[PDB]
Amino acid sequence: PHRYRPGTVALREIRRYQKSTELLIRKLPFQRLVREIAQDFKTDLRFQSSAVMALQEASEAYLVALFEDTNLCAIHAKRVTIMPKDIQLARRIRGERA
Amino acid sequence: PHRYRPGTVALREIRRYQKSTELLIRKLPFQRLVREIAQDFKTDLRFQSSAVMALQEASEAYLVALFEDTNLCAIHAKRVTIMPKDIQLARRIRGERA
Amino acid sequence: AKTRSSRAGLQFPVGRVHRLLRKGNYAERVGAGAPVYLAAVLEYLTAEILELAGNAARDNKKTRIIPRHLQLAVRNDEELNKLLGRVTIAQGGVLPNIQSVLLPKK
Amino acid sequence: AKTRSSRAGLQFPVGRVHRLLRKGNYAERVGAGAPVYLAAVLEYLTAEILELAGNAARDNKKTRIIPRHLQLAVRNDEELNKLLGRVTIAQGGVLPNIQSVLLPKK
Amino acid sequence: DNIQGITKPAIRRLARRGGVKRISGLIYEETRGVLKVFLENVIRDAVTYTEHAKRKTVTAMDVVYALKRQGRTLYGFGG
Amino acid sequence: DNIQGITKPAIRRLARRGGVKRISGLIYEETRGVLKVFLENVIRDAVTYTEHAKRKTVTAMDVVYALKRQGRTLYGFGG
Amino acid sequence: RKESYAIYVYKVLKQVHPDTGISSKAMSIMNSFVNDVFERIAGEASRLAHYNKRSTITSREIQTAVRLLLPGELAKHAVSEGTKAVTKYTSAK
Amino acid sequence: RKESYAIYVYKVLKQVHPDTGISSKAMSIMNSFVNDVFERIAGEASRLAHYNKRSTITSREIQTAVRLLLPGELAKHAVSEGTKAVTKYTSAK
DNA sequence: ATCAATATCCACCTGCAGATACTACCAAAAGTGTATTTGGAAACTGCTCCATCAAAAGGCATGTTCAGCTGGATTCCAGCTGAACATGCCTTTTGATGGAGCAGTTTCCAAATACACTTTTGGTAGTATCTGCAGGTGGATATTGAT
DNA sequence: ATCAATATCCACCTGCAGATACTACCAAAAGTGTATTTGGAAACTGCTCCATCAAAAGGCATGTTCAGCTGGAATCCAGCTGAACATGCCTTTTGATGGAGCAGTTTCCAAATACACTTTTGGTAGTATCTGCAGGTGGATATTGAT
Repeated sequence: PHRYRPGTVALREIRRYQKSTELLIRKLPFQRLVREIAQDFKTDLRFQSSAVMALQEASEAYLVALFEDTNLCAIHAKRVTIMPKDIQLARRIRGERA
Repeated sequence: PHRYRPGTVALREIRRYQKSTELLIRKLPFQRLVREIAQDFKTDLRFQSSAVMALQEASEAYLVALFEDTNLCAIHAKRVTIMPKDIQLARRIRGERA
Repeated sequence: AKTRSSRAGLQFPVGRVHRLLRKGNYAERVGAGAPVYLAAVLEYLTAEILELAGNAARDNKKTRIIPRHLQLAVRNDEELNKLLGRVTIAQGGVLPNIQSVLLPKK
Repeated sequence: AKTRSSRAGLQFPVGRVHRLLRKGNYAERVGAGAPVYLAAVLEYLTAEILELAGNAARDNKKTRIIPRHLQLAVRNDEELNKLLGRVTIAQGGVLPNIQSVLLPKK
Repeated sequence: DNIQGITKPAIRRLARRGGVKRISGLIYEETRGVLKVFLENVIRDAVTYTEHAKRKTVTAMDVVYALKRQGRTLYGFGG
Repeated sequence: DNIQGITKPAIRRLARRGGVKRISGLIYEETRGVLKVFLENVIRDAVTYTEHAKRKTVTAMDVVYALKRQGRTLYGFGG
Repeated sequence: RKESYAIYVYKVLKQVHPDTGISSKAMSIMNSFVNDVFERIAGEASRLAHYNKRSTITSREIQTAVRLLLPGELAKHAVSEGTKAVTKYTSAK
Repeated sequence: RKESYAIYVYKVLKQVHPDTGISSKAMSIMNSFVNDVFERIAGEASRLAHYNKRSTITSREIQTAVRLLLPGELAKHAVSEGTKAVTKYTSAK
């Protein structure tokens, strides 16, 4: 039975996704999330499809860049595993929540 | 021969400086720095007294806040001592470096 | 002739705010209610900060509001602190705050 | 009747740029030199990014510049990266980059 | 409860693009929390622009204007 | 040198106000370098405003305008 | 002539704390504050009108601008004060 | 009818890369870029004129705005193209 | 727990820098009356495109098993960084004089604006035919991991 | 190093969504030409305030000694988190339908601009007095730290 060691596939995945540009979150699920949040602010709203896509392109770009800063906080702590305190430290320094 | 333990006076300093608002860098040495830096963009320049002081309030307010972020990075790493890598990480995440 | 500030029941100069909107090139035209609304919003925000800065001066056994007090009022208030999140108040100092991990073990 | 772009030796539309300036209410008056200068700068910059993007397209064995090529050209250029530091290019992805410490063996 | 539509694999994938090799189990809930706050802020502003224009339909431009407001300028959708 | 005029005790006092307890010996040089990049960025813009107005004196407003476009608004020096 | 909000700020100070003074440097800080908020609010109303292809900045653009710029409660109240001043103004010879 | 810089971006593309095309999504990004830089430059120019009590925006304000907005090398070159186009335009007609 | 050395605090005091109360001058500003223009709300509606139903499918999510190796806990110790001094270099104050040049004011003309016309053009609606490359396929090559 | 399971590279190829080619129409853009109005460069310069000394003061920085305690290196191991596998659901795709609502064209008056005339005001300047509080001295007592 063949088995790659832990971390090998993860690295394979990194090269894979850093090489492509397609969205990583499923389309329809993201769409329902946007409609749910908007709805809690104002009922009877409609969305141009491109408005939903503009939101998904901004959201994914924001999360990817966030994970980069988070990776740097983990590494700063002698770790290779990101944790909630890494995300929290990256957002505090970013000024997203003093 | 009395002697305060390491950390006791520093803690005392923290409390003393967080209470006050006075500039902590000497004025004339600062003024010399500013004029020297400006000399590289345009020769024979004069400075209003208020310009320099504006430059000093902004710089100190900037260094102080950066020291807060640096401190959080040292602490994240399970240390109580700030190092150059703590400042670099804080600047990197702030968008001032990379 | 009763001033527009007086009519709208305000301390802030409605005439000045109008003149300022026009000369700032924000739009070709400026409705009549715009400088009134705006003047009132500027006034309210001024009251909100002076009230808090006033309390901070009281809490420090002082009667004269100085920069320190505006800083304390602003940074100790969730909303104003956000509004002024990227503003440096000269001679304001910072809030007393020591990361707990640095305090004596005891 | 030569176009003002022609007079200026420019590809970008000087008449359009002068028009957009007036419509934007940036000031009460727009000098005739303003749009010429501005159209030139805009042209220079789109030339700078198209130069680099076309290179990224060739390096990837492509004939057509797509968003990923614009992102590669921008993030790989110190200055364009700074000018567009707070900008997100749709479908651009990111630059291949893995922190050393994450690589296997020694 | 659509936030749970933002799946574990979708979050791992985003982390990989961000160059992350190992993920703690608590990261998925933390990330959903962060995404949600991000969307609430952008949609809130986008919808404010919608209502101001007296429309019932949120446009790409509303989102683009909301994003620029937050310092998150987006190129590609008419903005 | 002038950047060397910004002393260790001053850098320490600054770090203290930032709530810092222990300081590495290399911090002082690191800090001086950061202070310098900061002032060059701000002064560069201040001076650019000075030259535009055809003056030979940097005014408080020049600095205030420079700080504002760098996203570091400063209250207290006019405007 | 150098215009300043100093006097109208001083007036508002007495309604809130009749026996409290304010330093010159503090007054300067407040003046900076009113200028900043004016510019941020005016600027947003500006963009608002432009986006909707409008030539006029009415109180409606000022209101949305305030909603866009101020945090929750500050906005709720600023809107209240705003609507109130325009309401009182409309009802007066 | 909605305007776009497409035909111009396209002309410049053929000057720098004669055998290279551009997808519409990429052209859409280029159009957003030109609009964005146009606004940022016009904005700095605008404030620059106001800070100086000037009511006119001339090539001069545009020049300073470019120096304020662009990083070292892009500025130096941009300023040249601009000055060069103004000079040339001035010696014509 | 005791107890000496220091720091910190609170009550009161006074000199003075900075806040303040009065008088006077005045240009820019704010209100007011009036004739003229116009932005954009109304009302009507052409028509884009958003919401929604439908059926087929296989890409991809979910849940489990398993064990590799990472994180967390712990212990040890070299030496860095803090505290406390003795020294003395230079910042800070502040008086005061020159004089740079910011800021006020008169001029006056190149350049902008407003208006009237003609000519040019970029965006669009209708059709129609190329083409760069995404994605499938087969197989040669390269990477990884057990031995 | 050898060796076998798997991923990875790429040449080959075709389907087609997307890019491209063109004739047509055309309202808005863009340029030409005047007559008219003016913003702001240009020169002269008064007076604000910036650069400069001079100079005892002594505050505060710098060099040195000692050792407390923190950072970083090294050990161990429970169990988290990655890799692989089976099962099957729900997202993706293709697509046609009704119609909400975004957007185009026209009608028109409530509210804005442009002036002109009168009046009210906030800012600049003096000139003179008033006061909150910073900074100094006490004495109390809380804190720190050796025993």
